[PDB]
Amino acid sequence: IIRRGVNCLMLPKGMQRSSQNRSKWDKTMDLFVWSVEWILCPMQEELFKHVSHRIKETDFLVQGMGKNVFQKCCEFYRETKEERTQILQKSGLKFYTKTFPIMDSKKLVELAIHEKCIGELLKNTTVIEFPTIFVAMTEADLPEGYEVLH
Amino acid sequence: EISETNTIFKLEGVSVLSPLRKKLDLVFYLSNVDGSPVITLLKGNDRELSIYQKNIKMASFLPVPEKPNLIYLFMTYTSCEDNKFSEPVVMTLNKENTLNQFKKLGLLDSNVTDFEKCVEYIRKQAILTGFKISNPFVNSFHLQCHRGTKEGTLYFLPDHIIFGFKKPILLFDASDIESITYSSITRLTFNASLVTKDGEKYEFSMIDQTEYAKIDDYV
Repeated sequence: IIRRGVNCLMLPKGMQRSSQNRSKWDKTMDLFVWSVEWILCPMQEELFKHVSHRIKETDFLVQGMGKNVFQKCCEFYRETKEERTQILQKSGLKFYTKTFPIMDSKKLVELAIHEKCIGELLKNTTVIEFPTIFVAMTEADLPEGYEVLH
Repeated sequence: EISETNTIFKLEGVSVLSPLRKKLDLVFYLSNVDGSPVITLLKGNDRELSIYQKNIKMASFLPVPEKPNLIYLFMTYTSCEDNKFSEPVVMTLNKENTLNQFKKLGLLDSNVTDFEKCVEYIRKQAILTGFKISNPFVNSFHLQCHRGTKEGTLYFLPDHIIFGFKKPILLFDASDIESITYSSITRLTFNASLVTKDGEKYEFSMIDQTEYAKIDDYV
């Protein structure tokens, strides 16, 4: 099913992921909101995953992170949304979602988080239920099996 | 083979003590070969043990003597992959961790603090994997005792008795219990002996006397 441009693959409901999707159209706010799966890749020589809910389609990507998730970036690397949002922008963290031609993928595309809102970053893509979004200082750190396309 | 698209349930970080000692991940998923459900334990993407479906005979959440941040999931089975093991699956979930993990999966909100919410969820995914996990300490009871020289926990459930968890782990279906005969050693402590319909005797010694009442009542 296709919400707000985004092409969304829907798993059978029994599936854990299906129950971890809360992406919906939100009446009062008058827009679409988005669960994303954050996967933080720290600096190797162990992952931290977190799923945020009700992120506003009209928000830059850093804007809809989440305290805990920031905190956790702040420990893998180096406090109101205002600042948090501001400290990740001058940060050097690259952000990769994954890319598709039902089937999982290990092909990633880096995305230009500061030059677009989530809704635009997602418009003509595919997600499995809802975006997964990898975070790392370098590619080396992304999980093994995962390969980025430039 | 297994990923987010055929994974029924996935909990990282369980402390498997039988049929092996190791920190593992617990996973229910439907095989992409034939749509069939499977229980596996993973090390990253190793599979130390997989059970396919029938196969699981009995499974249950059990408390950990004297340790409430902790909980056993106990599962018995007719067979597994390569017959690598035979002994029952005992593992130990941490409560607090379980909650925070359910939270980091977005399965439960920041505020929720009742573990039985996790438990509800595990029991349900399990039914989706062709099997029941009972939860009889939410009328059951357990006590300490010894077999020969080894201490263990004797748990008394509605339809089973389990003696755990040093190898060999015993399970007795209640309907297989011909008799339990009692025997004093002190005013403070006694021995109980189970007798199976096929004549095997199992001498559960050194039970505290305060437990006597609960055992008679059970029969």
